[PDB]
Amino acid sequence: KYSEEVLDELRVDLQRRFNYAQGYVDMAVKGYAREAWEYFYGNLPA
Amino acid sequence: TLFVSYDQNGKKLSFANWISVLSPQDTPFVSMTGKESINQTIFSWQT
Amino acid sequence: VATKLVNQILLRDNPGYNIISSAAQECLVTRNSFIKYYWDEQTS
Amino acid sequence: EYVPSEQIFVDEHATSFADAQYFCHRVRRSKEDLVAMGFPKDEIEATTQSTVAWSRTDWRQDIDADIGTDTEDIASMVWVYEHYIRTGVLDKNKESKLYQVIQAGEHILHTEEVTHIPFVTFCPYPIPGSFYGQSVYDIT
Amino acid sequence: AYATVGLMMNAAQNRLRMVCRNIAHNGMVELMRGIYNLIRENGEVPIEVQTPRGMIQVNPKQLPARHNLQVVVAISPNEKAERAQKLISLKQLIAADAQ
Repeated sequence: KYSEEVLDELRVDLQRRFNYAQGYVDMAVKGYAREAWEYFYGNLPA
Repeated sequence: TLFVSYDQNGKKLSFANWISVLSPQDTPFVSMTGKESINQTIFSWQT
Repeated sequence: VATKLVNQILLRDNPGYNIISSAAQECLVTRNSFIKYYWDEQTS
Repeated sequence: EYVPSEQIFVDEHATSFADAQYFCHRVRRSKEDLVAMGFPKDEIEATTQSTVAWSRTDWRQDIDADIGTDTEDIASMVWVYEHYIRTGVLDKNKESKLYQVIQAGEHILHTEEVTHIPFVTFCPYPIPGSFYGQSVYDIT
Repeated sequence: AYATVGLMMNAAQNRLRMVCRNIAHNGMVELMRGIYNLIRENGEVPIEVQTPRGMIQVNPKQLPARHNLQVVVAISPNEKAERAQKLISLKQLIAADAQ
């Protein structure tokens, strides 16, 4: 269906987005989720 | 006497500023590298 | 009908107690958590 | 199915599933299903902060461990990027539709237009103007 | 529901009753609406009708819209008994009037 010339363009917009999404969600959420489990398990306080 | 009513041009308009420039500001990295938010001034990682 | 359907689907077919209990305990510490659904398409 | 919060990705301009312009889920899938959709003649196909954050919801486990069944086994499991994006796969002229899109490494398996994102979120103590809420951790 | 004595006026119980009401309206109802659409858009479904007693393949597309549908969640385990007592009360009533 969709031309390979469209799909090789789509791959660029799709990947770039993903790069920014990963960079955001790491600092905004997953950085806290990691320690929140180690607090819940009482591992974290040194 | 002598009413010409042709060259009044009383609009008395000022500057308009509908400019357009073509100074490139692409900066592909800002979109390609990624984005992270840190707290302190210095950061370190291990390898 | 709808009711029967959903319920059956969610509890009598899918492990809905595991789903709901996971999206609770595995949410309250992770800020948000997620549930997701599909049309499955299995063939023997 | 329940999806661990570790396997999801969203854009920073978003606040809700309606408003999201790009969203993705990392899924572990079988070579079988992929064979179902493309590239039969080859199946040798072979992000860490997700793997860490999930592996440390306990310690026993590790999601990137060697499960032991060799890669060639059609029954093997594989990570993929399922996406939901608002974009011009068409010409931008076209209304910006929302697509489901599925990829493996340098292959798109499938696309279709969809009205809606097939996911739900549970959240205590929500925050306005935002996607992600509070947590009992943030509070205690 | 327990105005007998368990009047529930604890800020501790209500700062909890908030969180479950969030999970209901942000979560659970959007899962149901999520399904009802997904189902309403694919496949062929039967229903064990009783009048003739036998699966009616109800074209699912024939179904209504969410527009028209209220959904409720967090049912009492015993709603059955109360519905039944409502019915028998309705029954005594309807019998009371011959019209």
